[PDB]
Amino acid sequence: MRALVTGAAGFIGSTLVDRLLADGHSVVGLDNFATGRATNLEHLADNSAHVFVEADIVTADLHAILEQHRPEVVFHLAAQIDVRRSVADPQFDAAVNVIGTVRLAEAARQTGVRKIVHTSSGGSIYGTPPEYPTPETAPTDPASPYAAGKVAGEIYLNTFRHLYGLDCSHIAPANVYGPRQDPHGEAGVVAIFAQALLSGKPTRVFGDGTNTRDYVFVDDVVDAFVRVSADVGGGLRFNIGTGKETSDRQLHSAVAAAVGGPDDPEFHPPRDLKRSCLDIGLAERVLGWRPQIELADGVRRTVEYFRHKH
Amino acid sequence: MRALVTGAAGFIGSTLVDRLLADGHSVVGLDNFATGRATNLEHLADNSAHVFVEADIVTADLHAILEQHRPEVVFHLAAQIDVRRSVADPQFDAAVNVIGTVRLAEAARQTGVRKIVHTSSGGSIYGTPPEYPTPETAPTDPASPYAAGKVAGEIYLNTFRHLYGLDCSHIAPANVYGPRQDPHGEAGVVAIFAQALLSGKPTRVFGDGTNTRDYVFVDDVVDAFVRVSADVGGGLRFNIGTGKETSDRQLHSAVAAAVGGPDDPEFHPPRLGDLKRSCLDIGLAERVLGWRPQIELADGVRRTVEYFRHK
Ligand SMILES: NC(=O)c1ccc[n+]([C@@H]2O[C@H](COP(=O)([O-])OP(=O)(O)OC[C@H]3O[C@@H](n4cnc5c(N)ncnc54)[C@H](O)[C@@H]3O)[C@@H](O)[C@H]2O)c1
Ligand SMILES: NC(=O)c1ccc[n+]([C@@H]2O[C@H](COP(=O)([O-])OP(=O)(O)OC[C@H]3O[C@@H](n4cnc5c(N)ncnc54)[C@H](O)[C@@H]3O)[C@@H](O)[C@H]2O)c1
Repeated sequence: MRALVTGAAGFIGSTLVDRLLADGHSVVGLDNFATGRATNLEHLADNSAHVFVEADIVTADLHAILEQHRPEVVFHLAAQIDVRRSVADPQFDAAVNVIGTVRLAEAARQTGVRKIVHTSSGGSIYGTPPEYPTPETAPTDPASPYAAGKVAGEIYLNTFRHLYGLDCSHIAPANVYGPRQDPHGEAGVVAIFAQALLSGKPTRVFGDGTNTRDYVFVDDVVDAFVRVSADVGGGLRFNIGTGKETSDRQLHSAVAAAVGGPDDPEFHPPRDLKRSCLDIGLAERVLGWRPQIELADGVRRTVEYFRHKH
Repeated sequence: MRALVTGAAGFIGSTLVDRLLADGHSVVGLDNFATGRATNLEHLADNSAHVFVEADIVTADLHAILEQHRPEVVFHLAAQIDVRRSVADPQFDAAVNVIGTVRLAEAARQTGVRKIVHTSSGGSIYGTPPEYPTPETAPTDPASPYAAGKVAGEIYLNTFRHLYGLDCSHIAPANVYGPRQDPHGEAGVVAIFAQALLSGKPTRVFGDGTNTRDYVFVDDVVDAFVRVSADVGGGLRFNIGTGKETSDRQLHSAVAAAVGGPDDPEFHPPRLGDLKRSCLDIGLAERVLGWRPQIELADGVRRTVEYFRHK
């Protein structure tokens, strides 16, 4: 197929690009390098099945771009990703995550795109639900502008599906980690620990360390994107996680084990959600998707990546 | 109370201003005149409890405005309201209805505002619901960009409620009609029909006239805004309607009967985004708020016709 990936210069985006190319697709990458990195895509310099477009989804002529490249599927991973930044500037977050998505859908419905695969946020859209692991049927209850914008994006895409029959599905990842993750933000805690411990710099667990997340390896997430790109799961969100809860403290230990040396983090005052754990049954039933990579193994893979960057 | 009403130059907005003033409140109106009119407010030139601010919610310094006026409640009625334009330009619609709401909430949480009363869209947010009349517990399933932005608005306000304790409630009216409604607008059919038939000009329905809406008089809607402004219904939406369905065709007949003359609308192609049926369950507003609509359609239609006769 012809694929276009927004946020292609990013962690998950560049990984998806690699997978799509490996599957024999042509891939157009799109990014404004808000948080992305040229080094994430540099290996594709002489790959003729890949084309890169520098564009800001907020202001670029997405109509002209999609008219030119005629993607069959648009994989939408471009977003303002930082929860804290979304609180400091909800307008900016909403412009990128809501307006950006709307502009893309409006362009795609006019240019013969079959499907948009949106990226939601499994870790934040549910707020604090009464069910863990959390199924997609649980009500959204966003507690940050970031989370609200992700929900709004889902809803707008569902709307375009009604209006025009532009298909859509929402990939809602838990806590994604792995090679290429930027050691920054509360998202990149695996990267932060790996880089710091490898350096022998201090590491900080914010709170008593009991807070839990659902850690899913980037390759598993990418495979979900590929699966859902088909004519399946229309207008549906898919939780993409492992359905296992790992405490902040336990995560440190897993990274410490991989790195070697001391497992002795600093404990800081609490900064946020106490638990996150996704029910991944729908993805199995509908897409045949299961995560392949368990935490200890994934962390070793991730630490291996950071070893060579250090 | 110190109130601020966005969309104050508009149809429902100017009516709400009047009601709040009558109840003895201090009122700041705010509007950019996108679809509103200075003439909707001109009777307030010498009203000493009202001040007007010309401002765009998308671009103005709302922080500064709220900092000055310190409203306790913000009644948020400013919006792009045309479904057809929302289809033609979903970006602009989202800018006014989502970004505008976000900017207001961000300003409000910093300026000691107690509560924002949002205006959702009872008519459109449910899309095609599982049952009629439709309760608030029915899932949202917007089928136009306009409807999507309203849903998105509710969600962001709920979020700010969680984040900051900036209280909110969502008034979700059905088909609002009455004096001051734009007679050249999109779907304000009472106003469109009243003005046109009074003038002996053509009238149109979009589709085969069978589509139903739930027609609720502006004065009743405004009452709901006032009730909900207190410490009640935090985080909740309230359907504001009558729970009675009137077809486009029946609506036209009602107006023509009041006006006199022919009852013969043109049938045009249906509009992208329009729903077949709309009818709100208003049980929650009745129990929680004590709200009930007083004005029946025939009565309201007469009140509207007379407004357009003399204007
Ligand atoms: N990493 C996680 O744990 C996680 C989990 C759930 C959701 N997500 C979502 O996955 C997607 C990918 O995030 P990531 O972890 O790879 O982070 P990332 O920052 O590496 O990727 C986001 C990319 O989007 C680009 N981008 C941002 N604003 C843009 C704009 N206006 N125009 C064009 N490109 C723009 C950035 O430059 C960057 O390359 C995002 O939508 C994010 O919200 C990530
Ligand atoms: N009339 C109905 O049947 C109905 C039904 C349900 C919901 N609503 C909602 O009720 C509210 C009032 O609508 P109405 O029927 O009075 O229509 P209206 O057009 O008369 O009122 C909307 C007002 O908002 C103002 N406005 C628009 N964009 C603005 C911006 N960027 N900055 C500042 N002001 C801006 C307009 O100039 C206008 O005065 C809207 O939120 C609408 O979506 C109306």
